Amino acid sequence: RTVLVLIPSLANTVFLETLTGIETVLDAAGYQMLIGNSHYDAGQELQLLRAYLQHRPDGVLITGLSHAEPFERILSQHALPVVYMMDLADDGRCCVGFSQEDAGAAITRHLLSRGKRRIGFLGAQLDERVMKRLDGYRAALDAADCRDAGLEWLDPQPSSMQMGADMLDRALAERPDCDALFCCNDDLAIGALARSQQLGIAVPERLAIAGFNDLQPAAWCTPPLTTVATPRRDIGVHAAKALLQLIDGEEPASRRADLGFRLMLRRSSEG
Repeated sequence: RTVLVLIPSLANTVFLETLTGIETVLDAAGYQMLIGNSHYDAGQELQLLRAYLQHRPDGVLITGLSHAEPFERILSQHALPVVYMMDLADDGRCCVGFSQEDAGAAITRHLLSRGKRRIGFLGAQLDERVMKRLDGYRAALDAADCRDAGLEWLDPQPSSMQMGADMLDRALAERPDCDALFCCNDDLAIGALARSQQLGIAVPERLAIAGFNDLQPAAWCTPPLTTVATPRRDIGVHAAKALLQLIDGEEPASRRADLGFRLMLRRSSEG
């Protein structure tokens, strides 16, 4: 009857599409969805699994591949079926996701294609997927001999639009020559874009801006925001479908489902 879903955040909206997809599958099969919000903390992720034990979940949907030490032990000791989301494991674990790195290299290559050569990176939160995003951006820049530590900005606090505007201020003061920003999440990109307009900066002519995820507000910016559509809803759908089968001792369609991504190319980079 019940499945536990563990996600690192509610506020940033990234995983709302994902909850909605799971529910579509769980409701159709009569399961109840329980939600654990770990706030990107492995300690609380643990405390949530422990605490949610008393609810007798039949299976668990887990975000990400990195987890606290005893985490995996509890899952096996209780023989709990699990599907992992957002990433791709290379060790048998059942998972649905896509290549964070390919995504990051792809959006970066798009910026290069637009004639930009001093492309910065805006990082916030700094979880595992953000850094994979970073690896792609770096690998794209290395191929073009355009890499520069002076154009990467990684800040540990949680993302927000205010923070996107603040990071923009810092980047353009340090490096007024920066001609594009790839932001690790749309909230940051949205803030940096609104701030850039406020500062009278021509976008994309002087500065192109791209985000990540294609959260709802991205298409509805002025100018519309270039970003990477990640299949967050389809990840929840596929992850649920596959866990249900695992609960019924069956073989899911795939043990490692790469749903890819699309580049959403808009005026904020294409003019």
